[PDB]
Amino acid sequence: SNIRENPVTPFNPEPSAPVIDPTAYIDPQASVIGEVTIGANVMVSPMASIRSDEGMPIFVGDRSNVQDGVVLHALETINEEGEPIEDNIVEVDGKEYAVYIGNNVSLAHQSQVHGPAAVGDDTFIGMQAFVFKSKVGNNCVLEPRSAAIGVTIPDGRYIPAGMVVTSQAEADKLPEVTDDYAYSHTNEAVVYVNVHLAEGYKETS
Amino acid sequence: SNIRENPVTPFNPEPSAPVIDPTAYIDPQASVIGEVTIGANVMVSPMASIRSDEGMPIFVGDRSNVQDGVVLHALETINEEGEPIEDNIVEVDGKEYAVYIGNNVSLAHQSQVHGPAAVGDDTFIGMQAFVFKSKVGNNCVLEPRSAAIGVTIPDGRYIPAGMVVTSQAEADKLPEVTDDYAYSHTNEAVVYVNVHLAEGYKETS
Amino acid sequence: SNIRENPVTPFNPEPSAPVIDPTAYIDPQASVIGEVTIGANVMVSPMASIRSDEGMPIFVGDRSNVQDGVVLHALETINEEGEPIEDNIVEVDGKEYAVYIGNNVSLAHQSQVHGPAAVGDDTFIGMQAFVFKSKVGNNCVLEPRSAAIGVTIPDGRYIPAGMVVTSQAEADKLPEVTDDYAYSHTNEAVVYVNVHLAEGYKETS
Ligand SMILES: [Zn+2]
Ligand SMILES: [Zn+2]
Ligand SMILES: [Zn+2]
Repeated sequence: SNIRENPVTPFNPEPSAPVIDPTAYIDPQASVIGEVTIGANVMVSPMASIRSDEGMPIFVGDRSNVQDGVVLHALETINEEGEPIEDNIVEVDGKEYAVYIGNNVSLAHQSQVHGPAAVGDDTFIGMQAFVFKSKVGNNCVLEPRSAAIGVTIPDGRYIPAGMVVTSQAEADKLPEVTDDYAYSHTNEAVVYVNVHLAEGYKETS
Repeated sequence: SNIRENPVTPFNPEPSAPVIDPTAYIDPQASVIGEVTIGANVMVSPMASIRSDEGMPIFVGDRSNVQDGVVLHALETINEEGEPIEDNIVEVDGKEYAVYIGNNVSLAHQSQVHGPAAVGDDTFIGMQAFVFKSKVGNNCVLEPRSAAIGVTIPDGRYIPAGMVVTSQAEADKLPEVTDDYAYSHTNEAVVYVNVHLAEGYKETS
Repeated sequence: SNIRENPVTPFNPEPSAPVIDPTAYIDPQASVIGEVTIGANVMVSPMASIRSDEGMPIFVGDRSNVQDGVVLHALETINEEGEPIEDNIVEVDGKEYAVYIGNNVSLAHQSQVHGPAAVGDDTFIGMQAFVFKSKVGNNCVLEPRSAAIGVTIPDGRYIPAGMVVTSQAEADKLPEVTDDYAYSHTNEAVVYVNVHLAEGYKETS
């Protein structure tokens, strides 16, 4: 089976199985392992790997999409002695996650979000982009091949294609998404399409 | 099955199944979905995903290769109201495609070509490279980690490793492939090898 | 089966099957083909592809990990006329390999090491990083999105995130891993975790 429990290890005493909304579509060639929650109308495409086997949940909010070859994984959040590693946990609305993906988020082909990380609602994470140890705000755009490592990206900003942002001083001066910006409407279109693809693929299973 | 029809959606009234030349080899761990044409002697490796579920064909010409982890996908080419979105369609020799991959093209491991896009004959698309909203000419070389977004790359040019080309002014001044250039013979060698691998893998199936 | 022999071709007269230590865990959604040796306690994650079908061995040493979506492959090491192509072979301790991955090495999600290449013991190859025609020394760190092409990286150096190193003059001036460097202890932690995950996954198979 491609939907599986995580294994017992010294940093995971109890196996968890994924919690998947009945309206989500998980492609038979995707892999989803461990403590993962997947929301309504989510589409998970071929060759994606969502793997939560180091403690703490990976959460994927409603109407989000995880496209082909995307990887979601996270650093250990509980060490061998049962002690939570706080640096490796993100807090969102009073709850703790290893990776939090909000609602209406697009994780486009071959991107990767590696915990600890949070991605706010209505954000587009572009093809081959990378997010690690970062909080990306709502209504953001990571263009293809951009990356955010160790930073907070404020709401409504975009990172130009290929730019690797590693310092908060850079993240603070990112340009704003405006109506005339080339990717300002991209995520809404991708979400609309993927919500419809998820329902169409569900009707073939 | 790993070779599948696309689903019915408001931008796809009729499911299509892939058309695959009998001499092509599709690895059992690759995924090929929807309106896709694959030419003669093509090799499709493990973990590649070719997904044509948003309208319009993805075409992969003869003696081309789609290596491990490569993704081919495309933006919607017909909106909900049946109206073709012309910006998202490329024209090649009088026919319309979402993605056109020519003959003798190598899409090397983990690269991605996302429609609208066309890649001309005898071109090498290097490892982890990215092509989106671009036309790449014949006899080109995209070195590993290069990218072409929103541009036309003239015939016989190469993009140095890591360079992300987003403006036509840059694409126009790319260097030329000459006989002494390190990758000038790479594609011919890769095509020769992959045509032979496809036949060898076919003899094990 | 996801563990398979390579095919017969003019540059491979005899099929080889992988040699895998009984303590290694190969995920059912990984692919391992051909002349590959995998050492003790190695973890191979979903969607990884290790493909040795062009001649010469790919070796993965003990306690190493090959994470989700990683690709290992190599250029031809024997031409059609039986003649070894010496440029495409690396020598390690008196033996020849197409790709050599040492002991305690982490190949993190979506990275790629393409032969000819060697990676020394206790080295971390970061997420989405790329190594090709290079020798990476022991105790090195390739940060996420870095790349080494055509160079030798001395022992104990790191390549900052996003940096693409293509000339020996650059590789010679890379900074040194010191105790205060942010990734100085990353590999030891990742190895420890992955050795334990491999044993936990083995207990579920
Ligand atoms: Zn990880
Ligand atoms: Zn797409
Ligand atoms: Zn290769």
